[PDB]
Amino acid sequence: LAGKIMLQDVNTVQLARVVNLAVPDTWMSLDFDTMFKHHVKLLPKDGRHLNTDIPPRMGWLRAILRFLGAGMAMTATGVAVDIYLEDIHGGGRSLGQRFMTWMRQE
Amino acid sequence: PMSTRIAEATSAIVSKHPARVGLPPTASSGHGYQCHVCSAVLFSPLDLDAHVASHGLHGNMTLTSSEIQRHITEFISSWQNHPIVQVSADVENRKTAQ
Amino acid sequence: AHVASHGLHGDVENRKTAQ
Amino acid sequence: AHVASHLTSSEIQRHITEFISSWQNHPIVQVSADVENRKTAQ
Amino acid sequence: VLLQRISPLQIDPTIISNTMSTVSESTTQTLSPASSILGKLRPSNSDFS
Amino acid sequence: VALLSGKYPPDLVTNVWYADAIYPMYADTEVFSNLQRDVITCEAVQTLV
Amino acid sequence: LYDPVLQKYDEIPGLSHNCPLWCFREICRHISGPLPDRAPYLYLSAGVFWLMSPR
Ligand SMILES: [Zn+2]
Ligand SMILES: [Zn+2]
Repeated sequence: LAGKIMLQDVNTVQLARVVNLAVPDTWMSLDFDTMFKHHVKLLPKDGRHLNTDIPPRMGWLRAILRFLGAGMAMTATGVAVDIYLEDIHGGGRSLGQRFMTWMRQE
Repeated sequence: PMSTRIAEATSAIVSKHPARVGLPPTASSGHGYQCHVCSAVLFSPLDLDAHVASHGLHGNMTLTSSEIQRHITEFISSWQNHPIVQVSADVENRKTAQ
Repeated sequence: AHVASHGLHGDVENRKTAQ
Repeated sequence: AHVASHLTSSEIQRHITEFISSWQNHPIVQVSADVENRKTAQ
Repeated sequence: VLLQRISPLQIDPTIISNTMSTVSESTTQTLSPASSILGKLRPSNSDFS
Repeated sequence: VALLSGKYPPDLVTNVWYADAIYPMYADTEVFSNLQRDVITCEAVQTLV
Repeated sequence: LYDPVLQKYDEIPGLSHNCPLWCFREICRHISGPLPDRAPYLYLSAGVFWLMSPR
Protein backbone atom coordinates (compact mmCIF):
# COMPACT_ATOMS: atom_id res chain seq x y z
CA LEU A 1 0.00 0.00 0.00
CA ALA A 2 2.97 2.32 0.53
CA GLY A 3 4.30 1.57 -2.95
CA LYS A 4 0.75 2.15 -4.19
CA ILE A 5 0.27 5.51 -2.47
CA MET A 6 3.62 6.76 -3.80
CA LEU A 7 2.23 6.60 -7.32
CA GLN A 8 -1.57 6.70 -7.84
CA ASP A 9 -3.63 9.84 -8.34
CA VAL A 10 -5.61 10.73 -5.24
CA ASN A 11 -9.19 11.99 -5.50
CA THR A 12 -9.80 15.73 -5.17
CA VAL A 13 -11.70 15.66 -1.86
CA GLN A 14 -9.04 13.49 -0.18
CA LEU A 15 -6.16 15.89 -0.90
CA ALA A 16 -7.50 18.32 1.72
CA ARG A 17 -5.44 16.34 4.24
CA VAL A 18 -2.03 17.77 3.32
CA VAL A 19 -3.36 21.26 3.94
CA ASN A 20 -5.99 20.40 6.61
CA LEU A 21 -8.97 21.57 4.60
CA ALA A 22 -12.45 20.08 4.97
CA VAL A 23 -15.75 20.34 3.16
CA PRO A 24 -18.14 22.34 5.37
CA ASP A 25 -21.34 20.64 6.49
CA THR A 26 -23.36 23.40 4.81
CA TRP A 27 -22.38 21.84 1.47
CA MET A 28 -23.81 18.43 2.38
CA SER A 29 -27.28 19.16 1.01
CA LEU A 30 -25.83 20.50 -2.23
CA ASP A 31 -23.83 18.68 -4.86
CA PHE A 32 -20.13 19.47 -4.94
CA ASP A 33 -18.53 16.65 -6.94
CA THR A 34 -19.65 17.82 -10.39
CA MET A 35 -18.60 21.37 -9.50
CA PHE A 36 -15.13 20.13 -8.60
CA LYS A 37 -14.84 17.94 -11.69
CA HIS A 38 -16.23 20.39 -14.24
CA HIS A 39 -16.76 23.96 -13.05
CA VAL A 40 -13.51 24.90 -11.30
CA LYS A 41 -10.85 24.19 -13.91
CA LEU A 42 -7.33 25.43 -14.52
CA LEU A 43 -5.63 26.83 -17.67
CA PRO A 44 -7.95 29.79 -18.31
CA LYS A 45 -9.85 31.04 -21.35
CA ASP A 46 -7.19 33.62 -22.20
CA GLY A 47 -4.65 30.82 -22.64
CA ARG A 48 -1.45 30.35 -20.69
CA HIS A 49 -0.13 33.17 -18.53
CA LEU A 50 3.01 31.33 -17.21
CA ASN A 51 1.64 31.82 -13.70
CA THR A 52 -0.66 28.95 -14.64
CA ASP A 53 1.73 26.04 -15.22
CA ILE A 54 2.32 23.28 -12.69
CA PRO A 55 5.10 20.67 -13.15
CA PRO A 56 4.18 16.99 -13.59
CA ARG A 57 5.84 16.37 -10.24
CA MET A 58 3.87 17.87 -7.28
CA GLY A 59 0.56 17.98 -9.15
CA TRP A 60 -1.48 17.98 -5.92
CA LEU A 61 -1.62 21.78 -6.18
CA ARG A 62 -4.25 21.34 -8.90
CA ALA A 63 -6.53 19.53 -6.44
CA ILE A 64 -6.07 22.13 -3.70
CA LEU A 65 -6.66 24.94 -6.22
CA ARG A 66 -9.93 23.09 -6.98
CA PHE A 67 -11.04 23.68 -3.36
CA LEU A 68 -9.82 27.25 -3.66
CA GLY A 69 -11.82 28.13 -6.77
CA ALA A 70 -14.92 26.33 -5.53
CA GLY A 71 -14.82 28.19 -2.23
CA MET A 72 -14.52 31.38 -4.27
CA ALA A 73 -17.59 30.31 -6.25
CA MET A 74 -19.68 29.44 -3.20
CA THR A 75 -18.89 32.52 -1.08
CA ALA A 76 -20.47 34.83 -3.66
CA THR A 77 -24.19 35.45 -3.61
CA GLY A 78 -26.19 34.58 -6.67
CA VAL A 79 -25.62 31.56 -8.86
CA ALA A 80 -22.56 29.36 -8.87
CA VAL A 81 -20.28 30.69 -11.57
CA ASP A 82 -17.63 29.08 -13.80
CA ILE A 83 -14.23 30.30 -12.59
CA TYR A 84 -10.90 30.04 -14.42
CA LEU A 85 -7.41 30.41 -12.98
CA GLU A 86 -5.72 33.81 -13.28
CA ASP A 87 -2.14 34.64 -12.30
CA ILE A 88 -0.54 33.28 -9.13
CA HIS A 89 2.48 35.68 -8.96
CA GLY A 90 4.96 33.09 -7.72
CA GLY A 91 4.60 30.21 -10.08
CA GLY A 92 4.04 26.57 -9.25
CA ARG A 93 7.67 26.54 -8.14
CA SER A 94 7.19 29.20 -5.46
CA LEU A 95 3.81 27.82 -4.39
CA GLY A 96 5.25 24.32 -4.00
CA GLN A 97 8.27 25.61 -2.09
CA ARG A 98 6.12 27.64 0.33
CA PHE A 99 3.69 24.73 0.81
CA MET A 100 6.62 22.40 1.57
CA THR A 101 8.03 25.10 3.87
CA TRP A 102 4.86 25.11 5.96
CA MET A 103 4.62 21.31 5.83
CA ARG A 104 8.08 21.19 7.43
CA GLN A 105 6.37 22.12 10.73
CA GLU A 106 2.67 21.30 10.99
CA PRO B 1 -51.60 36.32 1.27
CA MET B 2 -48.45 34.37 0.53
CA SER B 3 -49.10 33.34 -3.09
CA THR B 4 -49.08 36.97 -4.23
CA ARG B 5 -45.67 37.48 -2.60
CA ILE B 6 -44.12 34.30 -4.00
CA ALA B 7 -45.60 35.15 -7.43
CA GLU B 8 -44.01 38.61 -7.26
CA ALA B 9 -40.74 36.91 -6.32
CA THR B 10 -41.04 34.64 -9.38
CA SER B 11 -41.75 37.63 -11.62
CA ALA B 12 -38.75 39.43 -10.14
CA ILE B 13 -36.35 36.53 -10.64
CA VAL B 14 -37.57 35.46 -14.11
CA SER B 15 -38.47 38.72 -15.91
CA LYS B 16 -35.89 41.40 -16.67
CA HIS B 17 -37.63 41.78 -20.07
CA PRO B 18 -35.04 40.06 -22.33
CA ALA B 19 -38.07 38.81 -24.26
CA ARG B 20 -37.51 37.96 -27.92
CA VAL B 21 -39.36 39.72 -30.74
CA GLY B 22 -39.42 39.03 -34.45
CA LEU B 23 -38.34 42.17 -36.31
CA PRO B 24 -35.46 43.51 -38.37
CA PRO B 25 -32.97 45.06 -35.94
CA THR B 26 -32.95 48.83 -36.09
CA ALA B 27 -30.50 51.38 -34.71
CA SER B 28 -33.30 53.10 -32.78
CA SER B 29 -35.13 50.20 -31.08
CA GLY B 30 -32.23 48.78 -29.11
CA HIS B 31 -32.14 47.75 -25.46
CA GLY B 32 -28.78 49.46 -25.02
CA TYR B 33 -30.15 52.94 -25.73
CA GLN B 34 -27.26 54.80 -24.07
CA CYS B 35 -24.49 52.63 -22.66
CA HIS B 36 -22.86 54.82 -20.06
CA VAL B 37 -19.20 54.69 -21.02
CA CYS B 38 -19.33 55.35 -24.77
CA SER B 39 -23.02 55.59 -25.96
CA ALA B 40 -23.38 52.63 -28.33
CA VAL B 41 -26.11 50.04 -28.89
CA LEU B 42 -25.94 46.24 -28.62
CA PHE B 43 -29.63 45.10 -28.65
CA SER B 44 -29.45 42.76 -25.64
CA PRO B 45 -29.00 43.08 -21.86
CA LEU B 46 -26.28 40.41 -21.64
CA ASP B 47 -24.10 42.13 -24.25
CA LEU B 48 -24.99 45.50 -22.71
CA ASP B 49 -23.69 44.58 -19.27
CA ALA B 50 -20.73 42.79 -20.87
CA HIS B 51 -20.06 46.16 -22.53
CA VAL B 52 -20.35 47.96 -19.18
CA ALA B 53 -18.03 45.44 -17.50
CA SER B 54 -15.41 45.03 -20.25
CA HIS B 55 -14.42 48.71 -20.24
CA GLY B 56 -13.49 48.25 -16.61
CA LEU B 57 -10.08 46.67 -16.20
CA HIS B 58 -9.97 43.08 -15.01
CA GLY B 59 -7.76 43.58 -11.97
CA ASN B 60 -10.31 46.04 -10.57
CA MET B 61 -13.18 43.53 -10.64
CA THR B 62 -15.20 43.90 -7.45
CA LEU B 63 -18.46 42.08 -6.84
CA THR B 64 -21.45 44.39 -6.63
CA SER B 65 -25.19 44.42 -7.35
CA SER B 66 -24.83 44.82 -11.13
CA GLU B 67 -22.17 42.09 -11.17
CA ILE B 68 -24.70 39.77 -9.52
CA GLN B 69 -27.52 40.85 -11.86
CA ARG B 70 -25.47 40.00 -14.98
CA HIS B 71 -25.16 36.37 -13.85
CA ILE B 72 -28.87 36.40 -12.95
CA THR B 73 -29.83 37.53 -16.47
CA GLU B 74 -27.48 35.02 -18.14
CA PHE B 75 -28.84 32.20 -15.96
CA ILE B 76 -32.50 33.01 -16.66
CA SER B 77 -31.74 33.49 -20.38
CA SER B 78 -30.23 30.00 -20.73
CA TRP B 79 -33.04 28.48 -18.65
CA GLN B 80 -35.71 30.04 -20.86
CA ASN B 81 -33.60 28.98 -23.86
CA HIS B 82 -34.05 25.30 -22.89
CA PRO B 83 -36.82 23.78 -25.10
CA ILE B 84 -38.59 21.37 -22.71
CA VAL B 85 -39.49 24.38 -20.56
CA GLN B 86 -40.07 26.50 -23.67
CA VAL B 87 -43.04 24.24 -24.46
CA SER B 88 -44.59 22.99 -21.21
CA ALA B 89 -47.69 23.40 -19.06
CA ASP B 90 -48.58 22.35 -15.52
CA VAL B 91 -52.38 22.28 -15.82
CA GLU B 92 -54.98 21.39 -18.44
CA ASN B 93 -56.70 23.79 -20.84
CA ARG B 94 -60.14 22.12 -21.53
CA LYS B 95 -58.85 20.86 -24.90
CA THR B 96 -55.96 18.60 -23.87
CA ALA B 97 -58.09 17.23 -21.03
CA GLN B 98 -60.97 16.59 -23.43
CA ALA C 1 -23.45 53.42 -10.78
CA HIS C 2 -25.15 51.78 -7.79
CA VAL C 3 -28.15 54.08 -8.36
CA ALA C 4 -28.21 53.32 -12.10
CA SER C 5 -28.20 49.56 -11.47
CA HIS C 6 -31.49 49.87 -9.51
CA GLY C 7 -33.24 51.25 -12.59
CA LEU C 8 -31.33 49.17 -15.10
CA HIS C 9 -32.07 45.80 -13.47
CA GLY C 10 -35.76 46.32 -12.71
CA ASP C 11 -7.26 81.67 -30.35
CA VAL C 12 -6.82 81.79 -34.12
CA GLU C 13 -6.75 77.98 -34.37
CA ASN C 14 -9.95 77.47 -32.36
CA ARG C 15 -11.75 80.20 -34.32
CA LYS C 16 -10.68 78.64 -37.64
CA THR C 17 -11.89 75.28 -36.30
CA ALA C 18 -15.28 76.67 -35.28
CA GLN C 19 -15.54 78.49 -38.61
CA ALA D 1 4.82 54.75 -14.26
CA HIS D 2 3.48 52.21 -11.76
CA VAL D 3 2.26 49.80 -14.47
CA ALA D 4 5.60 50.23 -16.26
CA SER D 5 7.33 49.41 -12.97
CA HIS D 6 5.31 46.19 -13.10
CA LEU D 7 6.34 37.53 -20.12
CA THR D 8 8.82 34.73 -19.39
CA SER D 9 8.83 32.15 -16.62
CA SER D 10 9.50 32.98 -12.99
CA GLU D 11 12.92 31.34 -12.82
CA ILE D 12 13.92 33.32 -15.91
CA GLN D 13 12.80 36.64 -14.39
CA ARG D 14 14.79 35.72 -11.27
CA HIS D 15 17.89 35.04 -13.39
CA ILE D 16 17.48 38.29 -15.37
CA THR D 17 17.00 40.40 -12.24
CA GLU D 18 19.98 38.76 -10.53
CA PHE D 19 22.14 39.43 -13.61
CA ILE D 20 21.13 43.09 -13.81
CA SER D 21 21.52 43.55 -10.04
CA SER D 22 25.01 42.05 -10.32
CA TRP D 23 26.03 44.38 -13.16
CA GLN D 24 24.03 47.32 -11.80
CA ASN D 25 26.53 49.53 -9.93
CA HIS D 26 29.67 47.96 -11.37
CA PRO D 27 32.15 50.64 -12.51
CA ILE D 28 31.83 49.71 -16.19
CA VAL D 29 28.41 51.38 -16.73
CA GLN D 30 28.95 54.56 -14.69
CA VAL D 31 29.91 57.80 -16.44
CA SER D 32 31.05 61.37 -15.67
CA ALA D 33 33.45 61.02 -12.74
CA ASP D 34 35.71 63.62 -11.10
CA VAL D 35 39.39 64.51 -10.91
CA GLU D 36 41.15 63.24 -7.80
CA ASN D 37 43.60 66.07 -6.91
CA ARG D 38 46.34 63.50 -7.31
CA LYS D 39 49.48 65.21 -5.80
CA THR D 40 51.25 61.81 -6.03
CA ALA D 41 52.22 59.58 -9.00
CA GLN D 42 54.66 62.17 -10.23
CA VAL E 1 -18.79 59.59 -34.43
CA LEU E 2 -21.15 60.25 -37.37
CA LEU E 3 -19.99 56.91 -38.76
CA GLN E 4 -20.44 55.20 -35.38
CA ARG E 5 -24.08 56.31 -35.39
CA ILE E 6 -24.60 54.60 -38.77
CA SER E 7 -22.32 51.56 -39.11
CA PRO E 8 -23.93 48.13 -38.61
CA LEU E 9 -20.94 46.16 -37.36
CA GLN E 10 -19.96 46.06 -33.71
CA ILE E 11 -16.36 45.19 -32.92
CA ASP E 12 -16.36 42.42 -30.31
CA PRO E 13 -12.89 41.43 -29.03
CA THR E 14 -14.12 38.02 -27.83
CA ILE E 15 -13.79 36.33 -31.24
CA ILE E 16 -9.98 36.39 -31.34
CA SER E 17 -9.70 35.23 -27.71
CA ASN E 18 -12.25 32.43 -28.12
CA THR E 19 -10.44 31.19 -31.21
CA MET E 20 -6.96 31.46 -29.66
CA SER E 21 -8.10 29.44 -26.65
CA THR E 22 -8.21 26.45 -29.05
CA VAL E 23 -4.40 26.12 -29.40
CA SER E 24 -2.65 22.92 -28.31
CA GLU E 25 0.68 23.57 -26.59
CA SER E 26 2.69 21.31 -24.34
CA THR E 27 3.16 23.58 -21.21
CA THR E 28 6.68 22.18 -20.58
CA GLN E 29 7.89 25.24 -22.39
CA THR E 30 8.67 28.82 -21.45
CA LEU E 31 7.70 30.28 -24.83
CA SER E 32 3.97 30.92 -25.38
CA PRO E 33 3.09 32.16 -28.89
CA ALA E 34 -0.68 32.31 -28.30
CA SER E 35 -0.20 34.24 -25.08
CA SER E 36 2.25 36.48 -26.95
CA ILE E 37 -0.55 37.15 -29.47
CA LEU E 38 -3.01 37.98 -26.69
CA GLY E 39 -0.67 40.11 -24.57
CA LYS E 40 0.58 41.87 -27.70
CA LEU E 41 -2.73 42.69 -29.39
CA ARG E 42 -4.61 43.36 -26.10
CA PRO E 43 -8.11 42.86 -27.58
CA SER E 44 -9.84 43.79 -24.31
CA ASN E 45 -9.59 47.56 -24.84
CA SER E 46 -12.34 49.79 -26.20
CA ASP E 47 -12.08 52.91 -28.42
CA PHE E 48 -11.56 51.85 -32.04
CA SER E 49 -12.18 55.42 -33.11
CA VAL F 1 -7.50 44.00 -34.01
CA ALA F 2 -10.47 45.79 -35.61
CA LEU F 3 -9.63 44.06 -38.88
CA LEU F 4 -9.31 40.67 -37.18
CA SER F 5 -12.54 41.07 -35.20
CA GLY F 6 -15.90 42.32 -36.43
CA LYS F 7 -19.45 41.00 -36.54
CA TYR F 8 -22.97 42.01 -37.52
CA PRO F 9 -26.14 41.95 -35.45
CA PRO F 10 -27.27 38.33 -35.50
CA ASP F 11 -30.11 38.48 -38.06
CA LEU F 12 -30.06 41.81 -39.87
CA VAL F 13 -31.52 43.25 -43.06
CA THR F 14 -29.45 46.04 -44.57
CA ASN F 15 -32.11 48.16 -46.27
CA VAL F 16 -34.08 48.42 -43.02
CA TRP F 17 -30.85 49.19 -41.12
CA TYR F 18 -29.72 52.00 -43.42
CA ALA F 19 -33.28 53.30 -43.89
CA ASP F 20 -33.43 53.84 -40.15
CA ALA F 21 -29.88 55.15 -39.79
CA ILE F 22 -29.74 57.73 -42.61
CA TYR F 23 -33.10 59.40 -41.85
CA PRO F 24 -32.23 62.07 -39.18
CA MET F 25 -29.10 63.30 -40.96
CA TYR F 26 -31.27 64.06 -43.98
CA ALA F 27 -33.99 65.55 -41.80
CA ASP F 28 -31.17 67.96 -40.99
CA THR F 29 -30.86 70.77 -43.54
CA GLU F 30 -27.62 72.53 -42.57
CA VAL F 31 -26.00 71.71 -45.93
CA PHE F 32 -28.10 74.20 -47.90
CA SER F 33 -27.01 77.20 -45.83
CA ASN F 34 -23.30 76.85 -46.64
CA LEU F 35 -23.92 77.56 -50.33
CA GLN F 36 -25.04 81.13 -49.60
CA ARG F 37 -21.83 81.59 -47.62
CA ASP F 38 -19.95 80.32 -50.69
CA VAL F 39 -21.80 82.92 -52.79
CA ILE F 40 -20.83 85.81 -50.57
CA THR F 41 -17.23 84.57 -50.26
CA CYS F 42 -16.83 84.59 -54.06
CA GLU F 43 -18.65 87.92 -54.41
CA ALA F 44 -16.46 89.43 -51.69
CA VAL F 45 -13.14 88.38 -53.23
CA GLN F 46 -14.27 89.60 -56.66
CA THR F 47 -15.46 92.98 -55.39
CA LEU F 48 -12.25 93.30 -53.38
CA VAL F 49 -10.07 92.95 -56.45
CA LEU G 1 -34.72 45.34 4.68
CA TYR G 2 -33.70 45.57 1.02
CA ASP G 3 -33.21 42.37 -0.96
CA PRO G 4 -30.27 42.95 -3.35
CA VAL G 5 -31.34 40.38 -5.95
CA LEU G 6 -35.12 40.87 -5.88
CA GLN G 7 -34.61 44.68 -5.66
CA LYS G 8 -37.50 45.21 -3.24
CA TYR G 9 -38.36 45.57 0.42
CA ASP G 10 -39.44 42.37 2.13
CA GLU G 11 -42.91 42.15 3.68
CA ILE G 12 -41.84 40.40 6.85
CA PRO G 13 -44.16 42.25 9.26
CA GLY G 14 -42.63 44.40 11.94
CA LEU G 15 -41.99 43.65 15.59
CA SER G 16 -45.18 45.52 16.57
CA HIS G 17 -47.35 42.79 15.01
CA ASN G 18 -46.38 39.48 16.60
CA CYS G 19 -48.52 37.62 19.11
CA PRO G 20 -45.81 35.91 21.26
CA LEU G 21 -43.97 39.05 22.36
CA TRP G 22 -47.34 40.48 23.40
CA CYS G 23 -48.22 37.37 25.41
CA PHE G 24 -44.71 37.32 26.90
CA ARG G 25 -45.01 40.99 27.90
CA GLU G 26 -48.47 40.63 29.42
CA ILE G 27 -47.68 37.46 31.36
CA CYS G 28 -44.52 39.07 32.78
CA ARG G 29 -46.46 42.22 33.73
CA HIS G 30 -49.28 40.30 35.41
CA ILE G 31 -46.85 38.00 37.22
CA SER G 32 -44.88 40.98 38.55
CA GLY G 33 -47.78 43.17 39.65
CA PRO G 34 -47.04 45.55 42.53
CA LEU G 35 -43.45 44.28 42.82
CA PRO G 36 -40.64 46.65 41.77
CA ASP G 37 -38.60 43.73 40.44
CA ARG G 38 -40.05 42.60 37.16
CA ALA G 39 -38.52 39.29 36.12
CA PRO G 40 -40.46 36.07 36.79
CA TYR G 41 -37.36 34.03 37.57
CA LEU G 42 -33.58 34.39 37.63
CA TYR G 43 -31.26 31.82 36.07
CA LEU G 44 -28.11 31.06 37.97
CA SER G 45 -25.97 28.36 36.36
CA ALA G 46 -26.67 25.75 39.05
CA GLY G 47 -30.36 26.37 39.74
CA VAL G 48 -32.95 29.05 39.23
CA PHE G 49 -34.17 31.68 41.67
CA TRP G 50 -37.90 32.30 41.71
CA LEU G 51 -40.10 35.32 42.44
CA MET G 52 -42.27 35.57 45.55
CA SER G 53 -45.54 36.36 43.83
CA PRO G 54 -48.54 34.41 45.18
CA ARG G 55 -49.80 33.81 41.62
ZN1 LIG H 1 -20.53 52.22 -23.43
ZN1 LIG I 1 -28.68 52.17 -4.06
